Amino acid sequence: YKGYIQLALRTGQYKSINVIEVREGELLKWNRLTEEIELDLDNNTSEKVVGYCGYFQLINGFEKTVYWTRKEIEAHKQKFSKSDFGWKKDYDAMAKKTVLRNMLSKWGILSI
Amino acid sequence: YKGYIQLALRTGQYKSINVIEVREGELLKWNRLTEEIELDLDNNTSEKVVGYCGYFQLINGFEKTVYWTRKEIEAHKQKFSKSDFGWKKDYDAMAKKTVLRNMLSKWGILSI
Amino acid sequence: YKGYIQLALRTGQYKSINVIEVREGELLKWNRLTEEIELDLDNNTSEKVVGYCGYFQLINGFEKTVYWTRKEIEAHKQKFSKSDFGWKKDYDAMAKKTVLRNMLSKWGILSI
Amino acid sequence: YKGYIQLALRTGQYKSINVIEVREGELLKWNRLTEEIELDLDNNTSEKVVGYCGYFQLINGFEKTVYWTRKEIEAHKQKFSKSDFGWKKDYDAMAKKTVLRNMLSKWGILSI
Amino acid sequence: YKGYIQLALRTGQYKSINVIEVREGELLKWNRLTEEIELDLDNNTSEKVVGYCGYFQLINGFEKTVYWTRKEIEAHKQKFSKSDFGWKKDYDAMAKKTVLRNMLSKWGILSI
Amino acid sequence: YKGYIQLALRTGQYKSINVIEVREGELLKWNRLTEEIELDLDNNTSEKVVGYCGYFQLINGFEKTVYWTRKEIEAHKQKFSKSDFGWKKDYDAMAKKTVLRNMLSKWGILSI
Amino acid sequence: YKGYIQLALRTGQYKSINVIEVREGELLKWNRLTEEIELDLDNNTSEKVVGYCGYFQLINGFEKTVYWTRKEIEAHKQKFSKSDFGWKKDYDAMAKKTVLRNMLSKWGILSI
Amino acid sequence: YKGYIQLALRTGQYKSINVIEVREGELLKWNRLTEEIELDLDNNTSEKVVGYCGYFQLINGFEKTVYWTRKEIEAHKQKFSKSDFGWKKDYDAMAKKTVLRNMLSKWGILSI
Repeated sequence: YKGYIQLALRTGQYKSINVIEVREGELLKWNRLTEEIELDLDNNTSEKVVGYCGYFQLINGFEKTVYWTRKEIEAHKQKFSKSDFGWKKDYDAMAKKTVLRNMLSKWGILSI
Repeated sequence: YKGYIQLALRTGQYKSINVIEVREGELLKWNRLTEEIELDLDNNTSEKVVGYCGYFQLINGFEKTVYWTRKEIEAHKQKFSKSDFGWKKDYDAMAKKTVLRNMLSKWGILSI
Repeated sequence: YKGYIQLALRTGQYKSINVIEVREGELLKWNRLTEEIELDLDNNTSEKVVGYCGYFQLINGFEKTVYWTRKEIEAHKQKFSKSDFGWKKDYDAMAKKTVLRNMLSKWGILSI
Repeated sequence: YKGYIQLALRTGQYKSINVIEVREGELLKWNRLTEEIELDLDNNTSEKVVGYCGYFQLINGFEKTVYWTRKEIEAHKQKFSKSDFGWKKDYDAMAKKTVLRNMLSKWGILSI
Repeated sequence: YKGYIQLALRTGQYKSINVIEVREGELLKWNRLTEEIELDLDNNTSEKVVGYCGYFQLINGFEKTVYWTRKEIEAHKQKFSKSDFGWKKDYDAMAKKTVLRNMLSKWGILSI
Repeated sequence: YKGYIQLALRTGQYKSINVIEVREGELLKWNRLTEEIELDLDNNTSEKVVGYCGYFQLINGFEKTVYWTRKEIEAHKQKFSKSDFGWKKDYDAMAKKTVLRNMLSKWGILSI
Repeated sequence: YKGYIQLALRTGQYKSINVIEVREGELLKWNRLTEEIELDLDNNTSEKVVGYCGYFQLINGFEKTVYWTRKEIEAHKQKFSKSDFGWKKDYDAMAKKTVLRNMLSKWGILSI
Repeated sequence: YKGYIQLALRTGQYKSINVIEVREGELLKWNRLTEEIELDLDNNTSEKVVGYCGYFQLINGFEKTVYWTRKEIEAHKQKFSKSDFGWKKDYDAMAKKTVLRNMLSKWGILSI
């Protein structure tokens, strides 16, 4: 993936990129059609995360939002992944790296 | 198709683009004349997709919606497609790429 | 025609445009004076198209409907068209492109 | 005339406009006082047109009907028109353009 | 007068308006008290007009009829009009415009 | 008075209204009790008017007739009117407007 | 009283109503039993009114006549009326309005 | 009683109805068998009424006369009436209303 981030930095036409995790009872409602999402901070009771989100905006004003839950990531690990040694040590880091690599791959522009 | 996406990004006058899949018992009703579509989320029982949809809106306020079902895609694969090795591995990805290439081709503006 | 679509997009005062085909036993009744048309979906028995229709609405609320049958298109191809190589490969695409070019030409506004 | 259509489109308070030709044995009866007209379709025997008609309705519900025959148009061409090169090539297009320009002129509202 | 027509259109509570000319041997009998008028079409021999008429009906069902002859118009031109350059070019158009302006003025409702 | 006519039009329950002038040797006999009046047209010799009349009929069949002569109008101008600049320019128009305002006032129904 | 006239108009079953004043030396003889009254016009010498009369006839043929003199009206003003500011300005209008209100009240039919 | 008058008006087959009071030294002679009554007007000296009378005639020519004196009305008030507050304010109005109600009741035809 580090090659993908290297190419993204060498491209030099992006403005901002961010990936975060949304924990139980944090957001209000998400739309899968118009990409409408709203979130309220410091109002929560649990300590277990429920999903992941990512926001990427370019210098020309174009923006993109992606949101995933546990069902898709478990389906992906059970049909594509073939390693399990790192899954016991941590649960989120490899999920984040997969999210980044896919979002950079199928939408992101690459330059050499 | 990646050339088409490259040209679309280099054009730099679009605002948002999205392509999704609509699964059984998700939308309410679709109009083929006025492009009127409404969808209700998290209310569904099955696990088999039934159609595909796409929404593309420009920076000037112009928007366009496209919706396809299985009949048109199977007709297209039986009259135009000549390869079948990838159809057994996955069923949706190539359908999505065909949808994108056609929608970019016959409506989308291109620049060099 | 692609120049006409390019000029239409560069104009930037339209709201929605659509062109479709009406197949046998689909619509109910059409008025050629008040442009009154009503259509009932998923109630049909045949597989042969009978006409073409187009709806174009602007951002100011103005709308326009056009509907053509096979008689006018065959008269047009027999008095104006001088090529026949593409007519055997497909039957509808060039009819649609002629409909678009005429409707953009004699009503549509153009800007440079 | 194209300037008149441009001003009409830039006005942005109209709803629908249409101009057609009525051919022999098509309509039933026309009233010149109350603007009462009724027409029956697909019941005709000849192939020679006999008159022209136009219907224009605004967004506020106001509507207007105009109907002309060959006598008025021949009187107009013999007292006002000074050119004849285009009359041999076609017979109806310039009659339609005169109908549009007059109806837009003496009733239609114009804005700058 | 065009200002009067502009105000009438901007009012937006009228239904139909018409002004015509009645030529010799066209109508049957007219009543100046109950506004009873009846006319028979395509039964006439002369080619010289004898009077003018106007019918104006609102959206609420109210209707009004006005009919004038040559005596009143010649009295009006000889006591009020002060120009004669346009009278030789045409005879009816200015009579019609005076009829419209008076009927809009003394009965018609105006809004700003 | 124009406000009175505006209110009358906005009321929307009237059927017909008319005000005319009766000139010397025109009517036959008038009744002030049963409102019986009969008039014969195109049989007259003089050119000086002698009285004014008005007929107003509603949509429910109710009708009303009013007839005035010069004595009442001269008494009214000498006891109520305080202006004389317009009396020399014309003699009938202000008499008609007074007739309309009084008849609308003391019988006519008003709505807001 | 205007409410009484409003209710009378909204009733919509009357045919004609009239109230007049009879001046000295105008009528011939009046009967208080059979309501027989006869009057001769344009034969009079004085200029002082002596009484008031009213005729009201329905659509079904029923008619009613009422006639009053100065004695009854002065008795009524001295036993019922409590205001005198308007009596000096005019003498007849309030007498007429009292006649109308009483005749509408004790005979007239009212509807809501 | 107003209900009785309402029903009488809704019946719509009457022609004339009248009720009056006969004062001392007014009539000549009355017959209780053949209903023969004759009265001479404007020949009287007193100012105290002595009786009441009523005449009612239909559209078919049928007529009826009723005449009452003070003896019958005082007998009726002393055997039937149970209220006395209104008798001091006026003496005749309630007598008239009783006459009307009885005459409408025992002879008059009623319809619903």
